[PDB]
Amino acid sequence: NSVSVDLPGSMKVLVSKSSNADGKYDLIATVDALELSGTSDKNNGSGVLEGVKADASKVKLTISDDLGQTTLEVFKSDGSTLVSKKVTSKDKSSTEEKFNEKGELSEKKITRADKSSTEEKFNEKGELSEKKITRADKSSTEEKFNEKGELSEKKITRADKSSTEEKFNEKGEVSEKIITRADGTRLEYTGIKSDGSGKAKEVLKGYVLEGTLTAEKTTLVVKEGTVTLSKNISKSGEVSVELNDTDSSAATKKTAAWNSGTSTLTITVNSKKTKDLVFTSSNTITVQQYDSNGTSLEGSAVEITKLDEIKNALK
Repeated sequence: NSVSVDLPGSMKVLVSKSSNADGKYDLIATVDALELSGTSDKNNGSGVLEGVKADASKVKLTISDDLGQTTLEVFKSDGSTLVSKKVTSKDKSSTEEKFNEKGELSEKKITRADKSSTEEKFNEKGELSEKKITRADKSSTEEKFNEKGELSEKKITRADKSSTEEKFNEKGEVSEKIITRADGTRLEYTGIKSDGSGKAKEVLKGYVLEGTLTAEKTTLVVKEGTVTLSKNISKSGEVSVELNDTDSSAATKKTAAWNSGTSTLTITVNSKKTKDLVFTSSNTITVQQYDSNGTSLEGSAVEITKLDEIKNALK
């Protein structure tokens, strides 16, 4: 006895096949598990449907006469103070708004047919506190403002999901910076000074390396016994690795050489190559031992999953 009509905003309205009331067609729709009902002079699915929540909140669905737009409003029990409002066009465009307890705009998101969007949030004072722009390629920019209307944080996300997030101090200097790589690992810079120096932490799969930031380079350090392994990262993300041992015994002292073509550090002790450490394109480390004569690698390389395995390699 009904006919189901598809509407903008993933909604559906059932229209009585038969005219009655009058003269009129009956309309019913379910939105968020609440049934709305109305009547119309048309039988195409257009009209106004209303419902009332258990807490007396009023819900109103307005479907335009040519079905080109739906408007879904939620009000307080007075039927006038807004809680939310979603307008959706036939072309899948939409505007979704939320309101504070006074009925004033607190959030607004505008989405285009290509799924790009802008979202703004407003504070109790009606002032912009956050703004996010998302492009069709899923890259985005996000800004957050403090109570002086000043930029407090900014995050730039690329289409490959890598990103740079900055926080700013009251002087407008970058005080913290997080670089997220396309592989998911991160460089976290904290306590950034006026000269661009600070503390550095690299967050890898299974462990964190710690070190420093300067304007010249990031350097992460692992110490074991008299040996120090230094992982340098240039501004452009190029990794190079060095090793120093303060041991002065020709018998036990470690030395190492870096091959930037292979991203491999080769350790030597007592004129025999002992290990290769490979720093891979996915920001992992593998280790493999040379046979006891020091001229060929044996077994298979092992992918390091905890910090202690790096330290064991440096013994």
